[PDB]
Amino acid sequence: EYGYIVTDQKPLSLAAGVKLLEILAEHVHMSSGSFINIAVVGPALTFRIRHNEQNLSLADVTQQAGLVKSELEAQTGLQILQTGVGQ
Amino acid sequence: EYGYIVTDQKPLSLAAGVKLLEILAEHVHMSSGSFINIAVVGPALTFRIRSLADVTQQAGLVKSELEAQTGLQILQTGVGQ
Ligand SMILES: [Ca+2]
Repeated sequence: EYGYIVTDQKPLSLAAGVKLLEILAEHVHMSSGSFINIAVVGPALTFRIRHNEQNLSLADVTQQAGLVKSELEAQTGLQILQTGVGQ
Repeated sequence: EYGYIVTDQKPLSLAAGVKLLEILAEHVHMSSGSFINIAVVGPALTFRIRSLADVTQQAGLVKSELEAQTGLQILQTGVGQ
């Protein structure tokens, strides 16, 4: 399974993708280094989550991504169209 | 915002989409009639609730039961805007 954030930017740049991860990491009080298996695919950012001191799960962080979508958008200029978990 | 489940079905039948919701409702302990704004579009089921995060998390928790009971594969579960 992987977490994902779909944007309105196709192709999404890898640098922009990891800016989203930085903002998300700040919000959930995790190091952004705990986002692993990262790739951008089309308009989407995909990732997994490493064992972390917060015991944050993939489900936790993607839910939070949806919750703080406005902040992600405000700081990057992207629109966040979908957040979720895939296989 | 809306919830969605992307399946491997091309396209997903309305009957199968609602069967997913029926099973999901039982797991979250609400009436399936509380799922509203329902549509199937391509391989995806979309819906709202009369939280979305709660139900999509639940859909991950019981993904194997959803797949086994409906005969399809769940490729993505999430919330859209
Ligand atoms: Ca902190």
